[PDB]
Formats: sequence, C-alpha cells, structure tokens
Amino acid sequence: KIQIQRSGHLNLYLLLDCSQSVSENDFLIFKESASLMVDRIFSFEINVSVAIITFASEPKVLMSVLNDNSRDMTEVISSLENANYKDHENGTGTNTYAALNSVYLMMNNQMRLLGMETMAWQEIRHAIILLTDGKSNMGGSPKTAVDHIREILNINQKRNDYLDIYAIGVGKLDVDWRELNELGSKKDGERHAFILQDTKALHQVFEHMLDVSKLTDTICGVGNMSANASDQERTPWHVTIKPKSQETCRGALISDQWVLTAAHCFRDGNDHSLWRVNVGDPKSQWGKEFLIEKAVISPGFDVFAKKNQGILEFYGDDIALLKLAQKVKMSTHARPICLPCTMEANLALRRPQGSTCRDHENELLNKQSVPAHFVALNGSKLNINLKMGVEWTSCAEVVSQEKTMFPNLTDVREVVTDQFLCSGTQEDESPCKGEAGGAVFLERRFRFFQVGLVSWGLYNPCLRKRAPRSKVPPPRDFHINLFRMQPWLRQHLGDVLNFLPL
Amino acid sequence: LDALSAYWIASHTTEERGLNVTLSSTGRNGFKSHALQLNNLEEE
Ligand SMILES: *[C@@H]1O[C@H](CO)[C@@H](O)[C@H](O)[C@H]1NC(C)=O
Ligand SMILES: *[C@@H]1O[C@H](CO)[C@@H](O)[C@H](O)[C@H]1NC(C)=O
Ligand SMILES: *[C@@H]1O[C@H](CO)[C@@H](O)[C@H](O)[C@H]1NC(C)=O
Repeated sequence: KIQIQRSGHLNLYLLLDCSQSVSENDFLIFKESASLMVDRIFSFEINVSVAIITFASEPKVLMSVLNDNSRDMTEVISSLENANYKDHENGTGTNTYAALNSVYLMMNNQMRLLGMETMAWQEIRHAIILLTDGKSNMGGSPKTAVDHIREILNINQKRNDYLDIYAIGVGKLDVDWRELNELGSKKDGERHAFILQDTKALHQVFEHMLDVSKLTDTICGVGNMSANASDQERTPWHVTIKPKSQETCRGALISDQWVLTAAHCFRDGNDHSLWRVNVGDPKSQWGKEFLIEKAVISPGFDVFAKKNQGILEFYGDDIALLKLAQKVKMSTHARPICLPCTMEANLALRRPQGSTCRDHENELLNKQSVPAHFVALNGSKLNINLKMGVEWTSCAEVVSQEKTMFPNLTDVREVVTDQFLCSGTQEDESPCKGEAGGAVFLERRFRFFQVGLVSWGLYNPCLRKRAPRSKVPPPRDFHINLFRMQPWLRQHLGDVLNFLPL
Repeated sequence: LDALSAYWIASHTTEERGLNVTLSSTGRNGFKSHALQLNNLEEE
C-alpha cells in the first residue's frame, strides 16, 4: 500500500492507455479519475512528484518527475487536461512494454541526476498506477519490464514498501481480468488488480489505497472519506463533554489541548475540575478521558440577561473554552479542526498568503444556501443548509411564533443577533440538547472547517431516534457564528494559532 | 583493623563488566550501525 508519510519523497507515475480499443469517452473517464486521484494525494501536503504518460503504440511523457513542476498541483492538472485522445492517431495499438520502458528510462536518468549512494534516491518510494483494459497485443510481455524496474530499485523482501504497481480498469470497458493480475502482482494479502465501473468506486478503493497512519503532522480537516470507516474516523475532531449536571454536550478539537463548546452546557458553575471530556481514540470506541486544566466562559454570556424583557433564555455569546489536562495524542480518531481566518486554514484552503478574515468568510459563506454538517449523538453526520443575508432574516422570523421560551417577545433581533446562523429549513435536521456545543463544519478541498457551534433550536427531536413534526413553530436551529467571535477567540487562542489579519 | 577493612573492600568489589560492541558495514543500500549493551545476560 502507498505509505503516506512525511519522511521521504513520493513518486506517482500514472500511465494512460490511449489505444483505439479504449473509446474517447472512456479516456475522458480515465482523465476524470486521474483528476480525483492526483487531488487526493496532494491534499495530504507531502513530498510527492507526479508524472503522467499516455501510450497506445508509443509512450508520450506529458510530464516528467525530473522537472520541478511535477511537485506542483496546478502544472500537473493542466498537463492532465492537456491530454488529447487523438495524440495517438498514427499508432492505435496497445503497447504496455513501451510505457514501462519509458518509466525505466526516466528512473535511470533521475538516479543519474541525484546519485546512486545519495539519500535523495534512497528515501523515495515509487508507485505506478495503470488505468487500462490490459489487452496488450504487441511490444512484448510487460512482466519482463516489471522485473526490469525491480533491479534498478533492488526490490526484495527488505524493500517491499518502495514499489507499488496497480492495474485497474475503470469505465465501460471489456476488461481482461487475467491481464490485470500479472501487471498488478499481489503483495502480501493486498490486491493490485481491480475492475470498477465508475470514478466513485475508484474513489473508495483508492481511499483504501493509502496508508495515512505513517505521518503525524496532523493538519486539520483530514477526516475519512469512506463509508466503510467508523464515525469517529470520519470526524476526528468530535469530542464528548459531560459536566456535573449529568447531561452530555459535544465539542470539537482545534489543537492538541484546546476544546471548543457552548457556554450554556456549564450551568452548575465554573468548576472545571469537576468536568470530564472524552476524545476519540483508536484503542477503544469509548475513547480516552481527560481532565480540564482551565475553562474560559464568554463574559457576555448570560441566560437570564434579558429576563426583564420577558426573555427567559438568551443565548448571546454561547461559547465556552476549555484547556485539557494533557496534550491529545494525534491519530486517525483524534485530529483537530482549524478555525477560519487562520494561517492553518489558509494552508488547508491552499490559498495565497495575503488573506484576511473577511476574505475567509467570503470563501466559506460564498452562497445564499451553503450546505453544512453537524455530528449527532450516535456520531452520525447530518446535512443542514446555512442561510445568510436576505434569507437570514427569513429563517429568524419564525421565533415570534414560539409559545414557551418567549412569552413576551416583540423584537426579533433582540434574541437572534448577527452571532446566530440559519438552519432547520426544508428537510434539514435539527440538533438537540445532547448534541449542543458540537461543530458546524464545511467540506472543501477534502478539508473540514468549523464555521459555527450548536447553541439552541426551536425543536427538540431527541425529546438514534429522530422524528419531525409539521406544527407551529416550524423546526429551526441557530448556531453561534465563529466569524463574529474573532476578537475573544484571538484573545485566548493567539498563542495557540497564528490568526490572520482581520 | 584498618588493614583488614581495606583488604576486605578490595577483595569484594564489582564493576560494570560491560562488553558493548558496534557492528557497521557498507551495504549497497547504505550504511548501518548497531549497539549491544552487555552490562548485566546475552543479546541478539
Ligand atoms: C518536502 O521536502 C522539502 C525539502 O525539499 C521540505 O522543505 C518540506 O518540508 C518537505 N515536506 C512537505 C512539502 O510536506
Ligand atoms: C464498504 O462496505 C460495503 C458494504 O459491505 C462493501 O460493498 C464495500 O466493498 C466496502 N468497501 C468499499 C471500498 O466500498
Ligand atoms: C481512512 O480509512 C481508510 C480505509 O481504507 C484507512 O486506510 C485510513 O488509514 C483511514 N484514515 C484516517 C485518517 O482515518
């Protein structure tokens, strides 16, 4: 399997079959799969050099790892889309041996450039992926070239991890299963030959094609993109907080020792020594229990602040801060989620250095209805839509229909200020009190960003079991906006995260 | 009495008895080294 790690350098050599037996639309499917393939690797931000070659009767090196642009995402994707199905018009046969030999000539030139005994050639682990039907018919048996590339890298039991070869047929192709087995020789129990119909099945199999356990540099937003994986792996930042009140609230990891939650979940007081927080751990599904060094509550938070106006509960500044007893051991089940308007989020967004907080908010909240997610009690991921601007007023107009929490309400903005987001419209799920304090996060560039936290809502479905209703008041949820709380978050997290300028 | 005391401490005294060795070679794959403490058994 491909070892995703910080140590060493990765080469991916993607070979594209352009034979006439493969139709033009199938080649387009290959290019789409290749696009997702190259996007996934570069999301881990490791040293990877990518070269693409197309072959029908002769190999065409559209990109070489010897060029420094092989480490650049934009140049690689541009060259990927530069590929044309008619580039092999003169020769329409199937010549896999020529492609493998081109890979060999490449490797020989690279080791000449860097050095035989130099570590720049030693550290590198090489992976080659074939997207072809496998029905080779001339040029010679590719297995001899497969053996040929082995001695140039000295492949034996002690260097098994340095070479990875895969032959997968994707699309509406008459795939020869026997041919893919020899090229994609099995190592240990891991398969190297697969037959798949579409790019999505290849997405899943390629999620199982990566060993991301090797590195621990633990950038945010690296969840898991497989339905096969556990819920905690999908949202590693999701943590569990139980105060003395015996109620369960949720939280999100943002660093190795910092936890974000809602202020309303600590009603007994500020005795943070009595609270316990559970974080996901690979060793057990119950997680690992930690103590809290210190707690910071929002000083502007007060549930009965507006009781003089008939407002029983006001969720203004419903945000709480916690310092864990010890640093959290980063793993697949325990990874932070980066706040916007931060340099870490800027790298996660692959954005230029000169970014501002308003620009990050624009990039995230770029649509009238922005889909979002929150974690339920069972760890499941649900989908909600964020409404801003003109529709933001529309989502909040339904609070005046309430009969219990606000017996005396006349002004809508007095309870739902600019700090509250919009969710619960149409078929959107409504988080309940047990899930309060959880992360409202967005997916972009295979990265997760927490834009808000669950504070309160107009409906309580939990009152594993969920059930909606169609009676006034309609379901509606409000999340504390993290973009509106930047000053205080920078006051307490300035030494933890390098916040970008406002 | 001082003589017997000094002689007896000289007779009964124990050292570390360490036999640390290092193995190194230049394989085609690079250079490697190892260390084997033997202060107190046998190691492989
Ligand atoms: C890649 O290697 C370079 C040295 O060429 C180093 O600066 C960098 O931190 C490494 N890791 C990456 C890009 O993840
Ligand atoms: C995930 O689980 C499903 C259901 O068992 C199974 O069909 C599938 O092969 C698994 N793996 C992938 C990569 O989808
Ligand atoms: C994601 O799940 C895949 C399943 O193949 C596994 O290989 C990988 O290590 C997991 N990664 C994380 C970060 O959970």
